Amino acid sequence: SPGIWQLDCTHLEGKVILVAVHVASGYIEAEVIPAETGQETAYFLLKLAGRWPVKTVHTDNGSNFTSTTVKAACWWAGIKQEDGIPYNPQSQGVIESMNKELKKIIGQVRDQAEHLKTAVQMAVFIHNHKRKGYSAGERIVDIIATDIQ
Amino acid sequence: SPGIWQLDCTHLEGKVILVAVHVASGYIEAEVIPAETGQETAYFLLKLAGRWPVKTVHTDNGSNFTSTTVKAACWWAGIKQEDGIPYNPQSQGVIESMNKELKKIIGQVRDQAEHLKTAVQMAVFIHNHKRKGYSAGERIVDIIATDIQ
Ligand SMILES: C=CCN(Cc1ccccc1C(=O)N[C@@H](CCC)c1ccc(OC)cc1)Cc1ccc2c(c1C(=O)O)OCO2
Ligand SMILES: C=CCN(Cc1ccccc1C(=O)N[C@@H](CCC)c1ccc(OC)cc1)Cc1ccc2c(c1C(=O)O)OCO2
Repeated sequence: SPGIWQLDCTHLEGKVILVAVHVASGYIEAEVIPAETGQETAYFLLKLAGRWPVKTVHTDNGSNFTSTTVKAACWWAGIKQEDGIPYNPQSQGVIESMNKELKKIIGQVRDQAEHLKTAVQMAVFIHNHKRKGYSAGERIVDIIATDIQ
Repeated sequence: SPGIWQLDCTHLEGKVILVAVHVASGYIEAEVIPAETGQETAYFLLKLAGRWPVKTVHTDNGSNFTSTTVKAACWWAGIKQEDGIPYNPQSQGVIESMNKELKKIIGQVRDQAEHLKTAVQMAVFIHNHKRKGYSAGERIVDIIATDIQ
């Protein structure tokens, strides 16, 4: 549970926003890329796993599950690469709702920056700090610290 | 102290590696940019503060301390922007040593990727996971979890 993350790819402004969600907390990291490719997804997972103890990643689609470059990055970084089949049907709903909430936040900040990437990092900040009471950033630290002890 | 980070800029391959160090743990995040500017440093701090609870940042030089774009990002993200004067002289030394260790790790991995940015994220991963017994990634989670509770 503490080490499981889900990839999610959504689109805005003709660009792709790649998101990693820590499933147990709802904490996210995200980036804007011009298109989803294996190399961009592999680089994103390398960043993520140097920053949090990523044990398992559920990939977002079959092309990133198949990609040799993504499998190579997961080898390099010690991540178990898994498919992202929603065996629990509640799961695609949770992801869908997250994409809608993120796009809502992006719209609320959009005029505060020229570049979409800046708006997306403002939305990551607001999402991770929102108290639901604990925020997702607090939840992820508590879960992982509890795992370490 | 759980919320204090130090900026650090080092150079390699004619490019700039911008590093944020969580001072109490030694955990780092880093990126490669073509040159240090206010806009790049501001964007880097916006990413960092969406991911960890960044209360104070000691800037790496006077140009980033003066920059109104950097001050604006620190406003946006709730960070107190401070100078980085090494009132404790041991601080100079610790940062210098870290830059030498990072460059050493980058050389150990450099042939495993074409682009310097990939080598620098491999180095961030090795640095944060190295046990010296706890790693810096474990220390930062413990410190922040202790602070939440
Ligand atoms: C002079 C800087 C260039 N722009 C100017 C701008 C252009 C259009 C609209 C608003 C603004 C504006 O000044 N907004 C303020 C917030 C106002 C409430 C703001 C300040 C610092 C900040 O730092 C992260 C983010 C936002 C901001 C910017 C900075 C760094 C970046 C960017 C961008 C970008 O515009 O996307 O892209 C990647 O690195
Ligand atoms: C076909 C992919 C392009 N290259 C090929 C390459 C070129 C030169 C030398 C080695 C290799 C090589 O295959 N290395 C393996 C490890 C071998 C032990 C590797 C695999 C996945 C990985 O994912 C993060 C990192 C490394 C890797 C790469 C991927 C994604 C990126 C990159 C780069 C880059 O080369 O910098 O830049 C930004 O996004």
